[PDB]
Amino acid sequence: LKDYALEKEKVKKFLQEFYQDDELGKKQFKYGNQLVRLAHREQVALYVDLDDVAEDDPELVDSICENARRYAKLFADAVQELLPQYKEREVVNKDVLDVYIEHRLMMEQRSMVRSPQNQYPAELMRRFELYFQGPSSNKPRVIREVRADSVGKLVTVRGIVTRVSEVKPKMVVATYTCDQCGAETYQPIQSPTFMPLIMCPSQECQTNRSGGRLYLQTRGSRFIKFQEMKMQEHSDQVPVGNIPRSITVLVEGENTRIAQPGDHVSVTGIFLPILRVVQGLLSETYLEAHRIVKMNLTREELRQIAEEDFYEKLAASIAPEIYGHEDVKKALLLLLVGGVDQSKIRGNINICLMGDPGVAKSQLLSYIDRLAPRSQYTTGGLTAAVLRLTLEGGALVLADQGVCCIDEFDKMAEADRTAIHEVMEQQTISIAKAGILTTLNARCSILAAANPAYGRYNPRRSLEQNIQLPAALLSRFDLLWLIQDRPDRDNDLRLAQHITYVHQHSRQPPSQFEPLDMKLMRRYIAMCREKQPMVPESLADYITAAYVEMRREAWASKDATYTSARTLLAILRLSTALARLRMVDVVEKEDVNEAIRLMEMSKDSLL
Amino acid sequence: VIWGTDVNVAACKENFQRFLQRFIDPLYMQRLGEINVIGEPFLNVNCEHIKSFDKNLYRQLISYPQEVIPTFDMAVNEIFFDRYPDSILEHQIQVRPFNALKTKNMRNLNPEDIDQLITISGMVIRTSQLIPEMQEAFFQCQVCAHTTRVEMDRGRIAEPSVCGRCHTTHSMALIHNRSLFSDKQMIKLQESPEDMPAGQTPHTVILFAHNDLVDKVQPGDRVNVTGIYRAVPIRVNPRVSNVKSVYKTHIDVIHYRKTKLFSEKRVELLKELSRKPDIYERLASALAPSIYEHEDIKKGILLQLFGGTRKDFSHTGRGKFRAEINILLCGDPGTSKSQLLQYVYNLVPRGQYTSGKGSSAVGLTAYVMKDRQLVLQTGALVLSDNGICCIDEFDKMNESTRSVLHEVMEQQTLSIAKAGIICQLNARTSVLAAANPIESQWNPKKTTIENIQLPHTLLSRFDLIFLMLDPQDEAYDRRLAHHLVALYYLDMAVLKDYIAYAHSTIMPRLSEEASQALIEAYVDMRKIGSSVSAYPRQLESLIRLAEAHAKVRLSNKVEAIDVEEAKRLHREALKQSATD
Ligand SMILES: Nc1ncnc2c1ncn2[C@@H]1O[C@H](COP(=O)(O)OP(=O)(O)OP(=O)(O)O)[C@@H](O)[C@H]1O
Ligand SMILES: Nc1ncnc2c1ncn2[C@@H]1O[C@H](COP(=O)(O)OP(=O)(O)OP(=O)(O)O)[C@@H](O)[C@H]1O
Ligand SMILES: [Mg+2]
Ligand SMILES: [Mg+2]
Ligand SMILES: [Zn+2]
Ligand SMILES: [Zn+2]
Repeated sequence: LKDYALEKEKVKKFLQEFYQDDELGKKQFKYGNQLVRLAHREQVALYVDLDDVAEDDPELVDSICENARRYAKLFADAVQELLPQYKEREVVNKDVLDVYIEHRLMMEQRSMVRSPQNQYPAELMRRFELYFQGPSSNKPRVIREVRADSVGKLVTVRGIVTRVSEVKPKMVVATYTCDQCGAETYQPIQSPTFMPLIMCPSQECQTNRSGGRLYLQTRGSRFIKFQEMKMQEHSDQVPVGNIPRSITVLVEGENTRIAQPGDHVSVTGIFLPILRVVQGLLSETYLEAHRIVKMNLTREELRQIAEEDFYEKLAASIAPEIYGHEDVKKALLLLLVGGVDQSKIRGNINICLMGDPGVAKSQLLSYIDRLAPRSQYTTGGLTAAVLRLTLEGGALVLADQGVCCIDEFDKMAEADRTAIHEVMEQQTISIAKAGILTTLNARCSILAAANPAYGRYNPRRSLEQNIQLPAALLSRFDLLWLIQDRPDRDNDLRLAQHITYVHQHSRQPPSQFEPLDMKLMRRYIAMCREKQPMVPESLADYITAAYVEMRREAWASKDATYTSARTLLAILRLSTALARLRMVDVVEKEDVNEAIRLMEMSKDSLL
Repeated sequence: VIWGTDVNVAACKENFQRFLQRFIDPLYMQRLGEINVIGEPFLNVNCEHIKSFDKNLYRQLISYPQEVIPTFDMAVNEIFFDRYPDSILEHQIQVRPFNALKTKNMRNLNPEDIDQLITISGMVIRTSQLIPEMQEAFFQCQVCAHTTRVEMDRGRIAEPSVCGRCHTTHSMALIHNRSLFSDKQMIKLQESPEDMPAGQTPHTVILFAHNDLVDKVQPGDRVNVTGIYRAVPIRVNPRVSNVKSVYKTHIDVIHYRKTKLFSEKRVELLKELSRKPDIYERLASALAPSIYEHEDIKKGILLQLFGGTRKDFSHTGRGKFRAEINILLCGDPGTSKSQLLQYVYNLVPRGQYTSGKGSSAVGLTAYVMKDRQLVLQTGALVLSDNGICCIDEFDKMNESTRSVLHEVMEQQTLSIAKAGIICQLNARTSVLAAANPIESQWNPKKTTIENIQLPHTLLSRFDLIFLMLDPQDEAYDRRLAHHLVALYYLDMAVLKDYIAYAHSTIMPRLSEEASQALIEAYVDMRKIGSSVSAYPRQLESLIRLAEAHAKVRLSNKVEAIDVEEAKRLHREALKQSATD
């Protein structure tokens, strides 16, 4: 419907005659300089921002979106035509492909009407790569929304990398040398596999019918770095009653080695099919990546934040249907807001809940997984793996600054135990399948749930006696809460009343403060994450006093209560988390006291 | 010139000959004469010499190795027929360049390097038996036994499918023994961990040694391998000719190098700081700043980092001497043991961290596993042959691993019975073990052996047992709290460089004063034990520690101050594990 020659003219005009004032308002041809650098082999990839094109031609941007491969090729051809003009220095012939190209051009110019086949492929006159950056107007598209209707259109999606393969050389233009004519044969490759040529199509051999047999040569051919990755829907966009979906992404060129498993990234690229037949051909789809970027209220709202009970209110909102466990809910909220990591300090607050069956632990974990922006749920895989040859992040990796809720912790494999120990020690996961120790950044808070072995917990038996977990591993956790289902007629009656009300109204009994909607909770959590409160030196004295007091009490206690520097670190983390909740950049006596109270209550829960 | 290059056979050969003849550090002619008598027809050349002599020739060599090396071979053969024109050799001289382009960032490798000579440093992980690959297949007819040959059929062998004397149907079968083969050995080599900046995923490469240079690198050897980068297609199915669009890549080795520092400024700086009288104490303080109030343990681990001087007892017939220092930090949970182990592992080069549990991701042992080739896989101990093996949770270990540890600490080597052959992998590692007492806390009045439950022999092998506990002292708790809070609200680089310089250059030697002091100290220890008495192993530990301390001071000779420091440190460790 349009003349692509005119489109080539328009893109050449745009590249030649586009200028945006740089630092200090310096009128500079943003793409002219890049063209110069490419002409000197000083650059390899040329990213094009579609906003710049929209600056003077929205129609061109719309056409590019409607059909992306065509305009990518058009831009590449335009740059190829322009490069000689902008060349100004005969840079040293880098690599062997530059000298090979120079020799080919000299031979061709050493020649008139010629057959279309008997000419160099455009892709061989290359080593400048082109890519597009999606326009600001086009919003990011959820992976589930990318359907067959958008195939062939440039789209920007956001997700979490679940696996990335090692960089490998992919052939773009196979080169062959004949046995008789001494000419050269070329074969552009688009498919994932190809049939190597056998008999040369050279005019000389054809006329002489010598049947010269081609031999593939790697030096002549042209390769490109290539990586296959899978990007998964980020948990925010996933529907409540569904699971994340995955999209394969084929990264090539400079874009390679720009993403890692667990990275929350945004990819702008072309959605195209790959044919690796009911009423038409059926093909699998992928996303040809172009740009990869690793991503990181009302007045009454502020008034509510200013309320002293605000924090308590938020605690009441943590799974309101779960009657009781108020302090446990508070600890969960502290985990959700996390530490500060002032510099660096491990900001994750690991919590473990050991208890008899049927005390809402799993429900609590599920609620946390629903409320935490980045969440993972597991039961015991958790750690990364090497599938066969690609890294595949486990749930722990997928957390990556989120929260990993591990139910049925007591039934975890010993290797998994060691893995989580490493996660809590360095926030990294070391995995080796072929004798290669690969370290992945897994910095995520851990919320574990466990049940005593051989039935309900026995108070007369010490910890690790009713449970089969290493004592040290438990000591790693900042907070360890023991939930006991002690039959108390009053409390049991209260719980029964609550459950009956739920069954008779599908809602929890009315409380002093109505629970807040999950979205609002998340918003407040993020607002808290904004702050990084400090610890004034004055408070140090009191904190140290408290620590020495509690350690003395533990020594007085006949049974060791796991007191150590870990405890002091946890106290500090909790205090700074409460400071975050207060939206105050300086911790306060109040916060320290509250943290101490929570710690004491945990240790008492072990009573 | 050969197509698509800048190479002339005659001019390139003449330039290489000029480089051989006209050069200044002539060494090439010297080693040519050496090869004359030796008969070893392999002229190793450092490419950096060509770079200095002729950068253009170096670039040409790197860009087109496969096409240029034969010219160098021809030039060297002509020279060898000029100098020593008369001589006998089964095959004429060959040249194997090396140390040319240290693109050792194996993780950062590009397709631009295809078919270009490159040198990379790394530790070989696995190997395989030499593979005989056909080069001239021999065929005989089942009917008439018509003999025929097919030479270099581009890897695969072209089956005639038809005879040539009876001209029957396809009946000519290959005769393996009558054929001709060449040696090709496959090696799997891992990137050197030290060179990797991030090391999130250590990189691995495949090497092929052809017709020579086979079995010249044993598993676990850290070497610089220089060879031609290669990319080859992989067929989707062997029956079909289709090939993957993504090539698998490997290296065809050309040369193996088994393996100054910084500049004059760094040596001057380390010497200057060595002149400080309290350089020992200052270095101890700099080590692991996070830790607090621990001095004897820090000094011991520092001396272990420096270690004793290497000594050759082959002539004496006494066998190898354990110059490395093995330290066992025994303490209750929460004494910062694992922090010290990680810090030491995060500081010393080529260090290894492992857990006593068999669940450790690395594992403190080597064993054979199927690829399905039953090839060996090395352990942490063998991996850190000259580094430091930080073992955590050393208390919990199986008896087999205890025996392996005893063997390695005794003989500095690990014996593995693969198939039927027993191989002794040399492992002169420095063992830094950490043990936590059984039960929640450490029960006093019980010997370390009772409270750790490890063999008496194995712990007697250790040259220092440091006992660290969390005292029930309010003042200590207050001080620790102040230290931690202060941490809440000398760079390791200079220490690492100093240690590297000490290891590379200095080698302490005993002195008459030091000898007499050692003898007096040992006899005094004996007398004290007259009333766990003294043992000669204690004397070995004292001499090793004295050598290490001298190395710290850079004295190059053991001095009475070193003897005094070693004796005091040993007595402190004794006190730590002492009881009475
Ligand atoms: N304190 C509680 N308040 C309200 N409901 C509770 C409470 N404890 C248990 N329940 C109810 O118990 C029902 C069934 O037990 P639940 O799912 O809580 O087990 P669980 O503690 O996760 O057990 P386990 O870890 O052994 O599988 C849940 O529907 C939950 O509503
Ligand atoms: N004397 C000390 N000086 C400084 N920090 C200390 C001291 N004792 C303990 N700590 C701190 O206490 C914490 C101990 O953590 P770590 O895991 O290293 O202990 P560990 O004693 O090696 O444990 P385990 O034997 O259970 O593995 C760290 O914060 C460490 O810094
Ligand atoms: Mg449950
Ligand atoms: Mg430890
Ligand atoms: Zn031909
Ligand atoms: Zn025959």
